[PDB]
Amino acid sequence: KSTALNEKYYGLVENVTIPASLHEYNGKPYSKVGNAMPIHCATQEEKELLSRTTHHYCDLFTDKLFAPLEELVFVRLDENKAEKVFLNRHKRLFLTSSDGVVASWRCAPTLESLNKFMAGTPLVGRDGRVVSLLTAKHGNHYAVSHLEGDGGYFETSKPWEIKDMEDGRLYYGNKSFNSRDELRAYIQNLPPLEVDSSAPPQPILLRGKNPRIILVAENGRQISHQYISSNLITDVEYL
Amino acid sequence: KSTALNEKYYGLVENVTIPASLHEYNGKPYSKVGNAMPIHCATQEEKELLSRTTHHYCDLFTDKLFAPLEELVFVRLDENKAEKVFLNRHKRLFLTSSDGVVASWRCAPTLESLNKFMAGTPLVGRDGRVVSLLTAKHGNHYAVSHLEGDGGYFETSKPWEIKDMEDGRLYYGNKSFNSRDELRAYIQNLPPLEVDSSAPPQPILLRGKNPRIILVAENGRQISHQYISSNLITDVEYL
Repeated sequence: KSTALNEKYYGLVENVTIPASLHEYNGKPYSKVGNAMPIHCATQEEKELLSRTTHHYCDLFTDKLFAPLEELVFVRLDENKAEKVFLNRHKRLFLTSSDGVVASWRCAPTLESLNKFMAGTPLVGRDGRVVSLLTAKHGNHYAVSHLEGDGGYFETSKPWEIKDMEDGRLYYGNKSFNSRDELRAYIQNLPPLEVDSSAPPQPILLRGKNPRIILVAENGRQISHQYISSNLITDVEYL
Repeated sequence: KSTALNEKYYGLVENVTIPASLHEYNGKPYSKVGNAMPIHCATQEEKELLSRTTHHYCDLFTDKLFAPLEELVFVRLDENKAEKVFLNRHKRLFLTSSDGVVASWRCAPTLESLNKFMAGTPLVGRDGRVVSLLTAKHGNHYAVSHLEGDGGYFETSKPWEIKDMEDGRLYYGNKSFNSRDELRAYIQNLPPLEVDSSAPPQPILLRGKNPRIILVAENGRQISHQYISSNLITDVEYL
């Protein structure tokens, strides 16, 4: 029934009827809308089928595009009520996902709520069409995964590795180093970059003051290295 | 002598002495500071050596880190004069470069000047240490290539391909399509992703209202696909 786990609803509550069904994975509840659901709530066998028809959204499976994301959304509380909230495009949460085909990332806008929503809780726009489902949060800030904003994906079956950086340290591939000399010595002695179906690329998120996304080959050679914003919230809880 | 090509200097001109040497490539002038220079001003034989010791800056070779970038810089006009300007972190130019080792990009902050500076013109901070050299410009806005702002690089010997998008088209790898069905059919029938030293990855910048960076394999399979901001100025002139 309820997608909000708290009994007393907070915020601006309006009478909006938004369908959802309730499910469970790994001891945590989640909701679906038809076949649409968060990727992190899917078993591997589910991902292997849902990945073949979905549109590419970070941490969401859906066979049809979601409706457009505007200035506000309604977040489902229960069968008959929803919370009306503004979208915040200034405060962004960094989402990651993998479905066995693509490893996606997104600098997602957020909404702030004192309610405790489960994964997969649907959000609708003014006309009642589903615009997104909830995925991850930090504190009271919930990401809104959609097709706007900075984001991307890597073509690989490997899941993300999520790591933390140290100030002043240097990073290449899977490794970190005290100095450029140590880093360059390592690079020089690696075999040449190679990628194939038995050697899929590994995506890495490095969190910290100067955060990075790295794509590294099975043999240790870098494929890509990117600097992302220190303002992104990368300490996130997948619901 | 002069790194500004106009005879009458505009702006706030101060007595600051900044060393530089004058050079020419393909009939266009450029300046160096010691061994430091813009990548786009180097011959292939020069790149092949300079690439082996340089630090990673988009479109700049330097064996030593540049000094920190703060709120303002002085841009060399001639042997004894420089223009005092503010750094603008709101208006960003998108830079690309390749040195045969890495294909880099950067969302660079800018400075505005009515003077016409050549490529490689040095910029210094309050203490006179070189902070960057000029690379590209759009209008009166010059990029400041440095270690700040979003950016990255791909490990490859290929140079960038720079393309313009068309309304209504979908993009995968090297190709564009009028419908999702045709795009998905194309992907399904490519050989599996493969990369090696005789099949290096190809970086592509797609410019337009919904711009992209795509890294594609020699055989046409994607390695990565990312969405970047339509506010980035991607129409730039390498000086």
